[PDB]
Amino acid sequence: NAVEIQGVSQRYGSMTVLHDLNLNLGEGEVLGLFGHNGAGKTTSMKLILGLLSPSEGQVKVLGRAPNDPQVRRQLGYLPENVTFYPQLSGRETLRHFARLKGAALTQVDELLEQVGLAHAADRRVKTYSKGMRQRLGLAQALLGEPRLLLLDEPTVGLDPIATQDLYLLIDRLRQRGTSIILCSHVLPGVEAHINRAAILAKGCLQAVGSLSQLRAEAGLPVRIRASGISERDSWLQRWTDAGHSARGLSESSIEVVAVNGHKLVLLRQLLGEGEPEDIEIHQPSLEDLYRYYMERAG
Amino acid sequence: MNAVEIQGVSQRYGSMTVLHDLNLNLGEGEVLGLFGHNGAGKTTSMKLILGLLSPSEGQVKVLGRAPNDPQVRRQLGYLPENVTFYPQLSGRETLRHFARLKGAALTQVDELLEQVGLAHAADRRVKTYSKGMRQRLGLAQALLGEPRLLLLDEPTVGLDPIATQDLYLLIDRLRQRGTSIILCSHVLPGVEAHINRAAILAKGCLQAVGSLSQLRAEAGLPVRIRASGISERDSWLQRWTDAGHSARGLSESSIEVVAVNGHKLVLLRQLLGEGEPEDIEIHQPSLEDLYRYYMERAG
Amino acid sequence: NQVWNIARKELSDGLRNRWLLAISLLFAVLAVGIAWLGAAAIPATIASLASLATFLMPLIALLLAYDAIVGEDEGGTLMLLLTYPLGRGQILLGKFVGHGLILALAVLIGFGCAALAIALLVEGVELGMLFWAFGRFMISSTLLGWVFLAFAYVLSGKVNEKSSAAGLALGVWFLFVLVFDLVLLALLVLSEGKFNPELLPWLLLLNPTDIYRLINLSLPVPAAVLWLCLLAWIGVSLLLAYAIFRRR
Amino acid sequence: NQVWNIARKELSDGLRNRWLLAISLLFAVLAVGIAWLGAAASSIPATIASLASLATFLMPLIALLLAYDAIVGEDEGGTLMLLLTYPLGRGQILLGKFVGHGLILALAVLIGFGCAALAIALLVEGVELGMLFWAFGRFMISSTLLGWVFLAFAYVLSGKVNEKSSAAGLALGVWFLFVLVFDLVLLALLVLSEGKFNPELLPWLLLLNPTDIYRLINLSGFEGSGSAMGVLSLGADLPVPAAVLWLCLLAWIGVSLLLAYAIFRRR
Amino acid sequence: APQSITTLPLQPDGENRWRLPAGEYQGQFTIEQPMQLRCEPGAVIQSQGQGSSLLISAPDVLVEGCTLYEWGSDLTAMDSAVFILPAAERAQISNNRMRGPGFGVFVDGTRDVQVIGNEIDGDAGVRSQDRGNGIHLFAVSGARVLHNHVRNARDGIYIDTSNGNHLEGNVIEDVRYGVHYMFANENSLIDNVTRRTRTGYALMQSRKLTVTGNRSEQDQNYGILMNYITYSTITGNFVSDVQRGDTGGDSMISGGEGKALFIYNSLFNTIENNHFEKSSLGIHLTAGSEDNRISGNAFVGNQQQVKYVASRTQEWSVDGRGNYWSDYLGWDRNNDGLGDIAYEPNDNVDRLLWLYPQVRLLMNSPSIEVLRWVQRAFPVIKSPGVQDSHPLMKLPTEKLLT
Ligand SMILES: [Mg+2]
Repeated sequence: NAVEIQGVSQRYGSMTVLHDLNLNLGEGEVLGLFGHNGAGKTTSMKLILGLLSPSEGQVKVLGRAPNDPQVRRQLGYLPENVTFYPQLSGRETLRHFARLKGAALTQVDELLEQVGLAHAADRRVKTYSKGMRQRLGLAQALLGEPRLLLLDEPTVGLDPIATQDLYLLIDRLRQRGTSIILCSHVLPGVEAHINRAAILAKGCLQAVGSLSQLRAEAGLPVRIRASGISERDSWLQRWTDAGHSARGLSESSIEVVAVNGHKLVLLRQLLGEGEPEDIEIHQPSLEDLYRYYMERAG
Repeated sequence: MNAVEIQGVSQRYGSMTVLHDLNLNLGEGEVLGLFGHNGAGKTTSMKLILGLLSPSEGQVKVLGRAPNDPQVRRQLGYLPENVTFYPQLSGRETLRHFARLKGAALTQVDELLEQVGLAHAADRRVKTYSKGMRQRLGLAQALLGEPRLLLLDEPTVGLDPIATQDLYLLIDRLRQRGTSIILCSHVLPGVEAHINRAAILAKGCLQAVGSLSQLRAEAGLPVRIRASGISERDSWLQRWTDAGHSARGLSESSIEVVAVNGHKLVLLRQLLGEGEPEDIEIHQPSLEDLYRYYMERAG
Repeated sequence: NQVWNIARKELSDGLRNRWLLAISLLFAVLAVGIAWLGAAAIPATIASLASLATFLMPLIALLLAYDAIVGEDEGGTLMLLLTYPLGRGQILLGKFVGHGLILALAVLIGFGCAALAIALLVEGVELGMLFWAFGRFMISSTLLGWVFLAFAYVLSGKVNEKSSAAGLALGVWFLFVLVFDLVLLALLVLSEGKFNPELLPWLLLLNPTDIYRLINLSLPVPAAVLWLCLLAWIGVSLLLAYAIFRRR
Repeated sequence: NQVWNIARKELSDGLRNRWLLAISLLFAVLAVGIAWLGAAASSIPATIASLASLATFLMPLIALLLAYDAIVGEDEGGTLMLLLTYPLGRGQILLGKFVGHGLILALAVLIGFGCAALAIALLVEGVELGMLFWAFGRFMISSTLLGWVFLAFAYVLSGKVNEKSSAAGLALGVWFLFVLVFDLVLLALLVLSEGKFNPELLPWLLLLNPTDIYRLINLSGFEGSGSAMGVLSLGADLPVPAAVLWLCLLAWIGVSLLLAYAIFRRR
Repeated sequence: APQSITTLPLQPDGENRWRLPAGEYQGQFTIEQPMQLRCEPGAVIQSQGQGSSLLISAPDVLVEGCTLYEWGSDLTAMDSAVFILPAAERAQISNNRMRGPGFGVFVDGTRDVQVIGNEIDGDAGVRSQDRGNGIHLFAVSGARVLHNHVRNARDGIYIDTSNGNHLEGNVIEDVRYGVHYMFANENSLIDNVTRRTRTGYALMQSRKLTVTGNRSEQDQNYGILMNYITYSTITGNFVSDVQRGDTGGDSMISGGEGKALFIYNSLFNTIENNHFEKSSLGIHLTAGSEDNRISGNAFVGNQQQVKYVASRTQEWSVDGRGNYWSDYLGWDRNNDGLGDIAYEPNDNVDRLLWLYPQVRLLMNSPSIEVLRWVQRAFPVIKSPGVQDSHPLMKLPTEKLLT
């Protein structure tokens, strides 16, 4: 129960840019905020970090004040795009944040090998790529046993080998008891590692809870994609019956949106009898869940 | 009438041959995805489609011509990565300026501004734009005139998945009109629904080119047979061990089998008949683990 | 022609530069404030205006075009523009037309209000000589600015970052205004046995700021060579800038 | 303490600025050159008025090159929003930057006026070492204070502005206004009025310019002539002693640092 | 060569006083008796062009009202119009008209001679190298020469080794030198006006003399040239618009750019209350001529005020009062007549121009405009010049323009 935002109706400029979000976050859950880059997502991101005052509402980060200096040793925040200090080194930058956060200086060597930045340490940050600074930006976030991470688009501009390795670092931190908030926009792929999503739009927090909780709260068309089929154009005429918008993208690249009452027996219409090769059943994913919840806000 | 016929190029700078025996052949309507590192594997071949470089020991043939003929680039869109335009200029004025260079009609700038969705932010400065707002601006100059070949170097970085799915809707409108495009992306999940033929290449050579069914048939990767509520977990764990398949002990009455996808047709026959199940999902090997396998296949 | 289609950008981008409009207002106020203290208090006040436009018209030209080539490379538009139907010559010559008409207007706000401050504060200035002595002044101040435009295209194409382009544009401004003539004076007062002082009226021809003043101070050479040598400073350095721009 | 932990960064980040090390070696190669030309000509009140004018053109320049991107250089660099989520305040990442950039100016003028003193004691034979140490000790502990004014000036124009390319325009504007425009505005007010505007108010406008309070401290005993001073010849009409001129130099720090903190508190 | 008694003089009074009637005469004439001869205005005593026309050898002669014409031109045999012998002491030459190509009034060895109110038109065709002197004075003590009018002679009023004599109120126009002085110790000259002259006042090697109230209007290349004058006094002189030119002969001077005052090896002299107006050079101070009282002048309108090619300091203010400078951009807080800041008329780059004339091409450069500001900011590179503490704020010579 680390982050407990309750009843915050946050305004500035008499705009009321955030309205009545009740965002509880557990002690091991990996939350994901998925709002736009408007005043919806980043105001709640600024509020958890304690650099904003919550107008008409309490914020209990780690059961204490959001701006108290004892809880800021237990936070780690990866910002959006950070060219840190272009004349400083790799180690001396990370040594500088170790003295600020009060962490041990022996942690700085074992974070530059936990994150793969031992080959390019002790070099200038102006000689770093965009992906290398994210490796540096993660390295200060894991500093001084952080009980609450906060990653704001942690894997943009990053190699997919390093992206897959970053989430295994994230899944290591979930078992240790450190709640992580992914303020991200790279939504295909991130739903394999979060625990509860939180889609918010126009200030109001629309939906919250796990992925199975979101599909129970929102009936979505289950997507049935299929390529390499013995038939070519039959599925675009046979499978338009029960609200199935059968659409292809090649001679056989047919996606099928079943109405989730036929989620077990339309596969019996295909794989029970019928000869396909590349069968692909998805669930209602993150994006179509995100697409349904944004249009509900209008 | 293939759009891009890369016929045996060997690109080199010093002793480093930064591109070794690449041989691509892009069709007249395909959506091809170049995936690789940020370094000189992808970004030299992307510069070689354009007239920015020259084939050191090969040749390239864009639209049946050399890539530096001016009649080619009058019908060749391009959107680069991380471009920030002229920040003191305007949104409508920059696209009015790029229309004057490409030989496009000035009446085409008003449809292209609203097709990418920039009418709310046109006649405002480019310095007060987002990262995602500039990407819609840089897309809209790539559609200037009637382009026959695009090169969308990372079009979805910093974009909301409404506008990302809107972008591929513009792609599927474009490739059905007869405009074969090229993706040079790093973000792999989400793009595989519209890639007509992937083109994963590592640092040295060209690793793999084919359709998504053509890669998974060649590169043997496990399919993901994940079920829930068949009868119980252990009551149908027996069929995968008897037929020889790696099966996982999932949560409760739920069965995950990372099968070898050869028997996965006949593994799904007798599973489905007695099977009740509440919620399954069969995942083929994606673009990501295919890229993960082909990276480890070459170093 | 696409040499004008990229020139209309540089007018629209140059006239919204906040750094230029601050200096061009300060150039236009100081051109009145020199002309105010030269009439109430004509070759004596047009020479002090020549020392003003030797300070600021190289500085105005280097403020415009230090980020012409490398500012588009850091912005990413330079690699995009070469994939358009555009040669590398038409980008450079089109920027030279676009940045050229900016400081061809900055002397019309600079000296257009300075020559008005002379024709209305002398009361008997004999304006038939004024509009020819300022016609030789406004034309030669543009040609001085067009040299440093071509000097800025040389230093932009060589560097790879926008921060080190201003470190060279400050270095070109220091060297060609007030370091080349200080080592001309140091060759006089510290060397006398091996320095012929008759060679020094010819050594001003290696400096476009010096050729700018010699056609506002009217000399072993005539006037017509100095006009053809000021235009020669444009033509070599633009050809040098195109040779550097073809090696990016 | 957290004020030193962020001072140790700026002490190790400003010294890697190659633009800093050029114009702090330029301050060193000019302070030796003025004191050698002051030794070859003899001219004692001219070598004080030339060193105090050298540190008028350069110690605001080294201070404004250091600290123009102290607040907005971290804001547009992304690392300022990160720093507020560390156990810090906005008063500690400003006073720490003032201590961190202040020890550079305390070291950039100890190299400059340090070699200026060794180019007199090793050059002028038989000079009074007591008068040399006191006059050049007064140059050391007052060119830091002039530097710390323009350091605190740069924190005012960094917290108020929001772009580093536009912050350099204001830092160039403050360097032009206080050094060589206020000396020319006061000159043109005295020339065009022929000294008959105000015979009692005009020396008090020197206290509204910290470069002129800096010049009035070092030219206290070394007055000599009048044309070796210029517009600093109005200091004879100031009835304040020399100790108040020290206190108006510290008051130029503390008002423009509390203004620098109140601007940064609503950043 | 006849005598003055060989004419027809009608005596008005029998006390050696004569009156010559109207009518022309011919030839040279000689005065050997103390005859106070006057003349009617139609007494055109025209010689034929040879010899001294009116030689005077007797003391106490009041020559008055003659009109002399066309004497000789042998400057070596000294063909004058009025020759006055050393034995002709206390001669008065009052209100006479002379026109002829040689010496006008050649006196030598005389005492208390009075040359008053004459109009001496020298020549029109000779090249200002053989026109002869206007009022030549050769070692005379007492010579009261007052309010004459010398025009188009050679070197004006030449004076050689004459000790005590006054030159009061005489106008000298279009001559080579205005007033020439050669070894005239303890002299004096008041209120003279010199116009359009290749040197207004030649002061060569003459000590202890008083030069007061004199005027120089539009002379060429040398306003007041002082060579080797000691313990002198220069009070109230008005030197205006010394334009450039050349003397044409280059005998004792050289060509100049136009100097209102040229001090050459003059050690001690008081130069006060003058007015040097609209010249190219206000004052040229040579290196040998140092440490003299120069205070209270008005250096207005000059293109360059002081030329002092040296590195020695030169204070220009005795008793705390200095000079008025037109380009003095200074203030006056405590309301006295004096300025508050001192005025250096010369930079270091203003003396590189004198040493090297090729710096005139660089004189409009920004680096020179930087170097003019670097001297005003850094006084260590300021060479010790010709400054004056407390310069004047207003014009002190409000009466000399009248
Ligand atoms: Mg006074």
